[PDB]
Amino acid sequence: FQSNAMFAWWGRTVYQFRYIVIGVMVALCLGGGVYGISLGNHVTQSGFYDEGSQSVAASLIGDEVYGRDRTSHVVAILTPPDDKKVTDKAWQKKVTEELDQVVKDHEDQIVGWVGWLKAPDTTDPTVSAMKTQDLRHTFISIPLQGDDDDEILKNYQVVEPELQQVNGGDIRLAGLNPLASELTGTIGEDQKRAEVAAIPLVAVVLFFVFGTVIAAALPAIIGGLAIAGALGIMRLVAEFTPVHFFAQPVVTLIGLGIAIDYGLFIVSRFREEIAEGYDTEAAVRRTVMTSGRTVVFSAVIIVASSVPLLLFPQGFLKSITYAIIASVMLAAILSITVLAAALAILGPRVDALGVTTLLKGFWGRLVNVVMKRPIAFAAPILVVMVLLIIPLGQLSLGGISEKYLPPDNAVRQSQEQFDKLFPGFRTEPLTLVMKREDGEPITDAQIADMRAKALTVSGFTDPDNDPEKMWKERPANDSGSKDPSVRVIQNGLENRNDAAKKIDELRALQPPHGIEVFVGGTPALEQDSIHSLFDKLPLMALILIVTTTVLMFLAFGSVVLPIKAALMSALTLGSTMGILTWMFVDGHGSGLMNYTPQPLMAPMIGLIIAVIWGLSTDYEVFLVSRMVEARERGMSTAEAIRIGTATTGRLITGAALILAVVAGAFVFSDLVMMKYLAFGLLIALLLDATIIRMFLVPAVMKLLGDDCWWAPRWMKRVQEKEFNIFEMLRIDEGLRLKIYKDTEGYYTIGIGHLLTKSPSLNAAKSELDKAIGRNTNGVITKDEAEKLFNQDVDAAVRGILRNAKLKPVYDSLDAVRRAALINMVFQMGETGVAGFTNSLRMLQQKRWDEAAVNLAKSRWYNQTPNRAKRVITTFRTGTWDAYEFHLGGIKAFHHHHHHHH
Ligand SMILES: CCCCCCCCCCCCOC[C@H]1O[C@H](O[C@H]2O[C@H](CO)[C@@H](O)[C@H](O)[C@H]2O)[C@H](O)[C@@H](O)[C@@H]1O
Ligand SMILES: CCCCCCCCCCCCOC[C@H]1O[C@H](O[C@H]2O[C@H](CO)[C@@H](O)[C@H](O)[C@H]2O)[C@H](O)[C@@H](O)[C@@H]1O
Ligand SMILES: CCCCCCCCCCCCOC[C@H]1O[C@H](O[C@H]2O[C@H](CO)[C@@H](O)[C@H](O)[C@H]2O)[C@H](O)[C@@H](O)[C@@H]1O
Ligand SMILES: CCCCCCCCCCCCOC[C@H]1O[C@H](O[C@H]2O[C@H](CO)[C@@H](O)[C@H](O)[C@H]2O)[C@H](O)[C@@H](O)[C@@H]1O
Ligand SMILES: NC(=O)CN(CC(=O)O)CC(=O)O
Ligand SMILES: NC(=O)CN(CC(=O)O)CC(=O)O
Repeated sequence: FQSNAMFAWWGRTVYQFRYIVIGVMVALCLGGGVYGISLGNHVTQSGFYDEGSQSVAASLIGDEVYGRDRTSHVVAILTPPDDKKVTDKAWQKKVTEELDQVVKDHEDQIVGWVGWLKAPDTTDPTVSAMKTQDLRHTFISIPLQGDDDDEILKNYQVVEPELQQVNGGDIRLAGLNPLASELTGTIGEDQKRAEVAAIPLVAVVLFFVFGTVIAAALPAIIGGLAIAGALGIMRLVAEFTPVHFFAQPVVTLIGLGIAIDYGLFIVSRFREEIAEGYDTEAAVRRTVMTSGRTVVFSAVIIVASSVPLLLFPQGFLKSITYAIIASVMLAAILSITVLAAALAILGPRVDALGVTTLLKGFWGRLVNVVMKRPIAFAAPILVVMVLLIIPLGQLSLGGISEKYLPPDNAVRQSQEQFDKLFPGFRTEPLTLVMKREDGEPITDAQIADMRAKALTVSGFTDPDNDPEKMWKERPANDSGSKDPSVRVIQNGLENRNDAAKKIDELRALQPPHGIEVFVGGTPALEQDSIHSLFDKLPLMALILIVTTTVLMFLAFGSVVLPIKAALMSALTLGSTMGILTWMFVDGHGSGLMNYTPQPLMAPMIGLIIAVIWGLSTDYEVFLVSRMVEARERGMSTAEAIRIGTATTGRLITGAALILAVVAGAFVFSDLVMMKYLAFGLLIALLLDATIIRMFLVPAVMKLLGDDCWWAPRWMKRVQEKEFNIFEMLRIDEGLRLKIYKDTEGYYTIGIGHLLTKSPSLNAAKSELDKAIGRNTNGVITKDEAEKLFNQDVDAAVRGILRNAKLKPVYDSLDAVRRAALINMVFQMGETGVAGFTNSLRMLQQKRWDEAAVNLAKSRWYNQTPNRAKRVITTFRTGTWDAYEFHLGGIKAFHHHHHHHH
């Protein structure tokens, strides 16, 4: 197809422009990094709700007209010391004056403080309930300035240190903002843990995979450049659209490790090509094509896995999707630009340093034992994996809670103690946001209409249970427009699980003539977000599976192998998900890992599907692409499966561990979503690297035999010219379809075929006419050029076999190397080639490197380097590589020895 041509071209190009390529990109990545460390201050917490939903609309209109609810912003429990009681007016006058001072110094941050302590002598029942009956505790509400979740949080964090200093420190902060501050604060300490724990462990695995530090350090450097540039990109993205807090760790959680993984396969392929006698220039090229195709494909596949998340309306998922795309794409680009150019500069110098630089057939035999008893391995694996999908039915979803923090988090407990000491104040009522399209006020009888319709609905709370007093109007503060065209009534909920049922019932209520009813509230926001997820989820899965399977099909050529991978990834997914619900819903490991068993966040299930599927699909490509390579190379399905396994065995383990290590740092996050996400990686990865790669894939793949490989769509993949000795010497000696004079001035034609040494052109035409058995008047076709070439080769080979000095080395050589030997014979004759007694002897003993080195010291190499180097490289590698990608064209044509007639 189209894809195989470009990687070749780019392979020669990264070498031709090494220093420029490595200079521009590192500058950009470091430039991005310096630009992208400011990411963290242009970062949002919002985006968990469905922006196009009625609840959000109800919220928007509600905060617009009535003012946003700031009563729950900051809540502070106060405890007088020395067992003094809250009613102690001496303690009151001192504490309140402290409070007034904090407000006085921060009017740009704090609206004020509300509570019993402001007017201790009130018979207002609700206000008098802001103190416990034992008079040991009293709480205040501290509404903050700001017009979005982010500004309000920043305002809290400004006043928090001085606020915590109230009452001699004996004050406990809780509410929306102390939790938000703690929840978002987990990001910063999760990455620090990654720098402290993950980074040194990555270096160990990196050095484990390779044998030297330079080869080990390069993927690490790529990862860092990927992070830097991706953070820079994400910073740029923050200029045009909100970027969530959670986007940052995703860059390091996913991008880094995957960037290391990509770099791991490039350096390993380069090292592998240098192991063969390939030039540095050649190694980078071949490496780039093979590895790049897999890495480039792997990146696009993850992009194809992340893009479907854009179907979901949660801005949370959009920011993360961008971050993933930016990361893995920059990773792929870096791994075939900066890294390739670096290897081109280094060459074999990658294997310079060893463990000692101090300053400060297992897979072979593991894969074949499986193959002849594949079903003994398949069946039990698939049963468990399906049985690991059984805890999935218990999966539940919910909104953000204080339970998202660990049970021993001080801020979570301040909250849990607020709800324990003051049980009534924490409410989440459903709202009926009424809006007349008409611009005139809503009458009292019009609200009476809606209340009557609302009182009809069954399960709303009735403390103080008169219906008249149910569905109170939402409190209005100074931030509201107070437009009489909009009025909001709200009631709490009885039994709060059933919100979806009663929300949908509130919307089924027919609005009094001429009004649009917007049903909102925290459970409404959360429910709409959940419904939005389930709605776009079947479509996501569709696009997710199709795009990746198609991409794997362009990467493999097989139709079956990609479809096989789809089922594999689906079962890896379903199994990993079941274990997670087993872990985070049923709470298995919750004690060990210090998290609370609870419903999972709805958009989190979208993210984890995409990440797992994309990661699972990549690790199939990492493995199968080699198998495919083997088959294309031409091998039975059996050994094709094996070759692919043994070649990538150590590599995929290291690639897995490096990613597993970083994930294993994030599993210790105080944020359950992060814990949950990080575990999804580990579990899916461990299942992929072991159960899938080593057992289930090679087992299955053999069952299909050669059916696994390309099946249908004949001609979908193009058979390609298989290089030959003519094409070889077409390059070295030229292909001329018309009689011409060579450098010695003699009439030559075809591939270095001397017609005659006669000055007479007609004599040459006469001999040419004779040779083709047809009047040519000096012109032949390509077929006749080959026909004549083959006679010359036959003559060359005949004489070679009659030469005692040439026959033994020739008989021992494979077809390709024979062509190189024949090439030499053509250029200098048997006696000329026979003069190479030692190198011939080295070739007969298959000491290619020794022969290649010794042949380069010849006068033959000196007088004709490009052809010699081409022939020598062919001896060394035994492949048509030096000819399949030769530089240019040759200018001086010379007729060869052994012109037959
Ligand atoms: C890294 C993980 C971090 C997780 C952070 C979660 C911690 C607690 C969340 C804090 C949310 C503050 O909730 C309180 C507010 O909720 C709604 O407004 C919010 O929802 C609307 C529709 O979306 C938006 O229009 C408003 O801008 C937006 O303030 C209400 O209308 C407001 O009356 C109320 O004040
Ligand atoms: C996940 C985190 C969840 C955290 C949950 C936290 C919920 C906290 C709820 C706090 C409700 C406290 O409300 C306190 C009271 O303030 C105002 O009283 C007025 O008293 C004086 C005479 O009017 C004047 O100073 C002012 O006009 C005004 O203060 C309202 O008029 C009352 O109706 C309201 O009851
Ligand atoms: C090398 C690998 C490269 C990989 C990098 C991947 C990054 C992809 C980033 C895609 C983000 C595109 O942003 C899309 C968003 O932009 C818009 O802004 C404009 O509309 C806003 C109101 O909507 C107003 O504030 C303004 O009029 C205006 O700025 C809106 O926010 C969204 O309606 C829209 O969805
Ligand atoms: C499969 C391949 C292997 C991959 C796994 C590699 C893992 C590498 C990272 C491991 C670093 C260990 O970090 C230990 C972390 O825990 C400590 O105590 C806490 O421990 C649990 C929560 O962290 C709870 O017990 C409590 O909340 C609290 O006591 C500190 O609070 C943290 O500061 C410290 O960072
Ligand atoms: N193949 C060669 O270049 C051998 N030459 C050169 C050498 O290796 O000394 C000498 C010989 O004829 O044995
Ligand atoms: N004559 C040329 O320009 C090509 N050169 C190639 C070279 O110098 O190595 C000689 C040949 O191929 O016969």
